[PDB]
Amino acid sequence: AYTSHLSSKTGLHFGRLSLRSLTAYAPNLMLWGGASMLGLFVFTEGWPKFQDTLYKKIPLLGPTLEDHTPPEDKPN
Amino acid sequence: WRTLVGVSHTNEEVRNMAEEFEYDDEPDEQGNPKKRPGKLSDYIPGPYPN
Repeated sequence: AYTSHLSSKTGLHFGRLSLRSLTAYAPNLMLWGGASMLGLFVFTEGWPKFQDTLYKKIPLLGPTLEDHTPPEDKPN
Repeated sequence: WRTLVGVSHTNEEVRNMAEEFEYDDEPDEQGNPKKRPGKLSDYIPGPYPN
């Protein structure tokens, strides 16, 4: 057998990036999105609206965030 | 008075204690000044006017 040519064709690129790199970067990019969303969760936890929507819907750790001091003792 | 609730007295007790003092309210339709019983936002009054 003798090969006089190449069986090769140019892939898809935009100069800086190509899909060769992005098909390998995509699972770690989704993991970085998950890590950044967890960082947003921990840095915006003292927020009361996010506290009552998400951070009290957590099953076991949820009711530890509530302090139900009675309405007989609050100035406002 | 609002710092006093939840510390030494309750909210009803401080609201009943704040009524015994009079405070300067902004004047009414005619212009002459009025007095009002105190609410929880006003400060504890001193015994001497100056």
